[PDB]
Amino acid sequence: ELEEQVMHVLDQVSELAHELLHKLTGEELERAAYFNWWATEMMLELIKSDDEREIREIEEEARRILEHLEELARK
Amino acid sequence: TNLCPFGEVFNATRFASVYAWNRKRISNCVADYSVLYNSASFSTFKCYGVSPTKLNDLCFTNVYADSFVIRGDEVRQIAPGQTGKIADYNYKLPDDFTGCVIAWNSNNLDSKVGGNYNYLYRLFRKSNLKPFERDISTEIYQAGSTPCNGVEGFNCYFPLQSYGFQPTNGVGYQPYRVVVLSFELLHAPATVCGP
Ligand SMILES: *[C@@H]1O[C@H](CO[C@@H]2O[C@@H](C)[C@@H](O)[C@@H](O)[C@@H]2O)[C@@H](O[C@@H]2O[C@H](CO)[C@@H](O)[C@H](O)[C@H]2NC(C)=O)[C@H](O)[C@H]1NC(C)=O
Repeated sequence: ELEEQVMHVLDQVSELAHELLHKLTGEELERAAYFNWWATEMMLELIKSDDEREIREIEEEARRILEHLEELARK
Repeated sequence: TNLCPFGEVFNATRFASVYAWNRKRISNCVADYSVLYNSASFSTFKCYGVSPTKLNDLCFTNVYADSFVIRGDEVRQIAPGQTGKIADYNYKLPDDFTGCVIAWNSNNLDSKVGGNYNYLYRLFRKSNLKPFERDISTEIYQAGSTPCNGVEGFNCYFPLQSYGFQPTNGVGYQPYRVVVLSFELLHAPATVCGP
């Protein structure tokens, strides 16, 4: 369930980034819009690709992003 | 008897993208709803305002059938009082919606080896949709204060995004076909009745 495990976190990023599009203003909003787009783009590369190392790299980046987004949500 | 063409709604060879859902108007025909609600091929069959087993004794002026393809995990957004990527930017239902939401898995049709990327949804929008509103604009979205001038690039995005549908996807992100049946009663004679 490695492929599915990664999707889980990529969706979480897109969902939080989406909610923030109605809350943030200025640079904070622009940043959230990027992360939203990134997650939904990576969901397409996750499926198309191969090699476990690429799959884990995506997950690690996605997790850093999700934690980052929560710093905007709490403020 | 002239039965309503539900076979052209459900057994359609092609379904529209969620950002540009296809509406068919059903009118002046006999609507048998016991054919759909007994097939046991649908994963979702949820009726609001009308009971599925009482549906057949009611007459309406028009019945609208809105069809589109989304992910399994996004089916929950096709309901009253919901928010999310689909509910807000692609397909919005009213809080007082009267009708039925029917959905089923189309993993054997809308998925391809290598990934089926022909289905799209709206990723960005300036504001949320009103009930039964559609938006098929492809104008570039400006994320910040920097003007795009219609050019995609840094802080400028193409408003639509594709789905990646393949046979081996997890259930949550397998493709699902959704048909929403909206029932309206106006002042007109009410020509859509069941048997
Ligand atoms: C949508 O189509 C299904 C299946 O129709 C059959 O297969 C098609 C590919 C084509 O060959 C059709 O001519 C076939 O009839 C319908 O399900 C059937 O419904 C009939 C009538 O109730 C029933 O006797 C069959 O056993 C059903 N077959 C299966 C596999 O369930 C379905 O009713 C159609 N939907 C609508 C709204 O008409």
